[PDB]
Amino acid sequence: TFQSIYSLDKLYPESKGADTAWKVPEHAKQASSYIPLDRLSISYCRSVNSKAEVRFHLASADWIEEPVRQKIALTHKNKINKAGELVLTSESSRYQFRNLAECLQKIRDMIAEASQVPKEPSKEDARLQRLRIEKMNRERLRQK
Amino acid sequence: IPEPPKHKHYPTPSGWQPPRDPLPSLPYFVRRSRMHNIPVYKEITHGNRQMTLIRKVEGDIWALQKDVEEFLSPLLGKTPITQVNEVTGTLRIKGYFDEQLKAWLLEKGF
Amino acid sequence: GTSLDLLRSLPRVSLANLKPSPNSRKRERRPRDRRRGRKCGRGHKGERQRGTRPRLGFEGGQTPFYIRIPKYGFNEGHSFRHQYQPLSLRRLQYLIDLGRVDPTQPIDLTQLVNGRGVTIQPLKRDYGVQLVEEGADTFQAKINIEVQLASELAIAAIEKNGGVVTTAFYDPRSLEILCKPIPFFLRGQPIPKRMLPPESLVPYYTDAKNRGYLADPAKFPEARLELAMKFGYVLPDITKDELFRMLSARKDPRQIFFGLAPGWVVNMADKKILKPTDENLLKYYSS
Amino acid sequence: KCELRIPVHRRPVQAWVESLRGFEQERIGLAELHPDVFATAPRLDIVHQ
Amino acid sequence: LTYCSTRKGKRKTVKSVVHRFLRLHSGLWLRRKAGYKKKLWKKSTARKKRLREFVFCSKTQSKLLDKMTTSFWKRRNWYAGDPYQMYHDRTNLRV
RNA sequence: AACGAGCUUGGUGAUAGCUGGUUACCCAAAAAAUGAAUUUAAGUUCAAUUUUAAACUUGCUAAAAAAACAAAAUCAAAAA
RNA sequence: UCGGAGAAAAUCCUCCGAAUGAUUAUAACCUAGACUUACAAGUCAAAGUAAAAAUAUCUUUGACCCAGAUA
Ligand SMILES: [Mg+2]
Ligand SMILES: [Mg+2]
Ligand SMILES: [Mg+2]
Ligand SMILES: [Mg+2]
Ligand SMILES: [Mg+2]
Ligand SMILES: [Mg+2]
Ligand SMILES: [Mg+2]
Ligand SMILES: [Mg+2]
Ligand SMILES: [Mg+2]
Repeated sequence: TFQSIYSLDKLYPESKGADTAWKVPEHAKQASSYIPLDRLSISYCRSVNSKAEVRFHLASADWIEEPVRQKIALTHKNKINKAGELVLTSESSRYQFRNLAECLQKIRDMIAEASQVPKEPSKEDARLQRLRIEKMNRERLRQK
Repeated sequence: IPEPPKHKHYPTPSGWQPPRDPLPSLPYFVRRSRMHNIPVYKEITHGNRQMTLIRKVEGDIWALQKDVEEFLSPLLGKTPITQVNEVTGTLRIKGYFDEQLKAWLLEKGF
Repeated sequence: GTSLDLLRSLPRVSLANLKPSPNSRKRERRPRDRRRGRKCGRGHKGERQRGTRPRLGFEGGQTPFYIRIPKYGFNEGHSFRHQYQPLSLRRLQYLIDLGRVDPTQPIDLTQLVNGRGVTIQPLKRDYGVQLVEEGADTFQAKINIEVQLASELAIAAIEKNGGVVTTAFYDPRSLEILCKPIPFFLRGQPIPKRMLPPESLVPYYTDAKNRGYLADPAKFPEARLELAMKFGYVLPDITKDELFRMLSARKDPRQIFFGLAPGWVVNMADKKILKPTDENLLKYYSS
Repeated sequence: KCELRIPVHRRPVQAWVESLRGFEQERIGLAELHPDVFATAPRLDIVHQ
Repeated sequence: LTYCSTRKGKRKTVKSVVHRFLRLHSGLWLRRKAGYKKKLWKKSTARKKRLREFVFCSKTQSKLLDKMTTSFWKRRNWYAGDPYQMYHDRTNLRV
C-alpha cells in the first residue's frame, strides 16, 4: 500500500495500530451515567412527526440509585403510568432518531436534577404569585 | 443498468419490489421502466393543472381506464376525468393520484 | 397487438404516405392578407411601430426600478463558494437495493458516479457529495462510504448498522479525475498528488467528530461511542465483523484511487501500469 | 432463436428463413425475432420524424 | 440589453441586477429597501425597522429581472450551510 | 452653372420619438383617448382595461334594516 | 416639490407655512394582521422578548451610483 509523508501513521505515530479507531472503548458503560438501553422499552408511533416513547418501571429499575428514584417519582409523578412505569415521549422531529435522543436526554436530565439539590428558589413568577395568593385566601376563609 | 439483486424478504427497505410471478392475467400489461420502477409520473402544466400519468401500458388500454375509474371513483365521489392516448400507450388522469395508483398497480402484480 | 393487424390490411408505408403527429406543427403567419397585413400588427405609427422603442428596463426617463434599489452583496463571492451535491440515505438505500451500488466494496465518489446515483459538475463548483440525514430511519445497510461532508444524524445511521463513514477532501483537479477516471487515463499523464484542504477546511477534516480523514484515529472510539449514547443505540464492535478488512480500508491523504499511487501511468491500451524509477520524481510523488 | 432475453409477458415473433440459391427455396428455416424490435407499436409519426 | 452578442451569439446578463437582487429558485426575487442607509438620524424607529428588512418583488418586477439575467443565475446551488436553504422552495402553495 | 463654407470616394444600409408606404380568403373577440412618472406632454414604462389558455367557485342585477354622514351613491342578511 | 384651509370630488380658483426647530422622564429588539401605492417611497400595530418601574411632547422633503468618519 502506498504511503506518504501525510499518512496517518506518520501524522499520529502513537496510534499506529490498525484497529485503534475501530476498537470499542474499554468500560465507559458505567461512568458518565450511562443509561442501559436494554432495560428501556422503545415504541415508535408515527403520530407529520414520528413520535417516540420511552417507558420503564421507575421503582423496580435498579440502574438508578434508590435515593434518586424516590425524588424522581415525587417530582415527575405526572409522567408515571398506572402500571408504575415512567412514560416520556417526543414528537418534535420527523426522524425518530432525534425523537429518541430527545427522550433519552430527559432521562439524563431528570436523574441529574434529582441528584443535585435545587437550593435556589429563584424569583416568584406571576403564576406562582397567583397560586400563592389564592392559597392564602383559602386559609383565611377556613378560619373555622 | 444492472438487474436488481435477489432479496430474501420483500418489500425491500427502500420500498421497491419486483413484478410478481406468475404474471397477472388482466387484459392490460403495465411494463416497468428501464430503472425497474412502476411508470407512474406526477405532471403539471400551466402552473395549476395537476395530472398523473400511467405510461408503459401494453394491451387493452381501455380496460385499464375502466378499472382506474372504478378504483378512483369512491375516493373522489365522482368519476375521474381521464385521457387515453392509444398511439403513445399512456393513460392520463386529472389530479394527483400517483401514490394510490402505484400501490394499486403493485397489488395487480405489474 | 391488434394495431399491428391493422397494418396488414392497410397500404404500404412509404415516403408518399407520411404525416406528422397531429398538432405537432403550428401555422406560421405572414403579413400578406388583410387580417395580418396592413399595419402588420405593429399599431399606429410611432417609435414602437418603427421598431425603435427604448431598451428593456428603461422606464421613459425616470430612474428605473433596477437602478433605484441599493446594491447589496447577495451574490458577492458566489463563484468561489463550494457546492456539495446532497446524497440522502433514502437515495443511498434505493441505489443499494437495485444493485447500482455494491455494498461489498468501499463506496467513494467514483462508485456513486458510476452507478449514476449522483451527478457531479466540477466546472460548476462542486467539491463532492455530502451525506444527508433524510431517510435515516429506514436505512438498513452495512456500508463503507467516503464523502466530503456528513451530518451527525447521517453518520449515526451509518455507524448504527455497522458501517464506516469518513469525510475526505478532494481539490478541483482531483475531483475531476475521481469523477471521470478513464478520460484522464487516455491523456497519458501520471496520476497527480492530492492537495491538502485549504486552511479554512483544515479544522473540519482534522476533527474526529466529523470523521475527518486527517483526524486522529485514537480519538475515533470516543466519538463513535458518544453518538451511540446520544442516539440510543449500541455501538457494534466491527473488528469481529468478517468484512472488517474492507470496512477499515481508507485511502492515503494524497491518494486519489485505492490501489494506484501518485505518479503512476495507466496504459489502458496494453493493460499495463508504468511506474517511475527516478529518485527525484519518487520523492516528489511520495511527498 | 433470439440471443437476448425476451420479456416473459411477450411471445416471440417469427419469420420464414429463405435462401437465394434456388428459385423455389422460399422456406428452409424458421427464425425467432425479438418482439421488442419487430413487434413495436405502429408509430408512423416517429417514422415521419 | 444584448440579445445576440458579437463573440458568442448569446444573451448577456445585466450585472446591475445581479448586484442588487437575490433570486430564490422557486422564482422569487429578494431586495433591500431604497434609502435604508440614508439619513437615519431623522427617521422614526419604526421607519428604520421597515427599511432594514429584505423584501420580495412583484410578478412584473420578477418577470423583468428574469429577462435581464441568463439561465446560469436561475439554477440550483447546493451551498453548505446556506442561510437561504429553506427559502428556495414553496410549501402548501395552492394557486 | 444655388458655398455661413467646395467636390468625389469611403466610414455608410449614418441617424431620424418625424412624413410616406407596408402584397390572399374565412371565422371569432375587442379596448379608450383613464391614473402615475418622465428635458415629459408628436414618445415611452407601469397601473387600469382587453385578450388567449388553464385551475375551481360562486358572480351579476338587486339588496331590508344600520350604521358612517349631515340630523345617491359607499357598505350588502335572507331571497328572487 | 410638499403640507395646512375654502370652493365641495375641476380651476391660470383663494389663502398660510416647510425645506422646521423647541421640548425633554431618551423612546430597544423582534413580530400577527392591515392602510396607502403604477413602481419607488410613506403609515398604524396585538403578541413575545429586553431595558426600566409614562409615552418622547409639540404636528415635513431627495433615490441610485459615488465619495467620506469611525471601530
Ligand atoms: Mg415571420
Ligand atoms: Mg448539478
Ligand atoms: Mg457649384
Ligand atoms: Mg431609417
Ligand atoms: Mg416625440
Ligand atoms: Mg430630469
Ligand atoms: Mg346575496
Ligand atoms: Mg410598494
Ligand atoms: Mg406589547
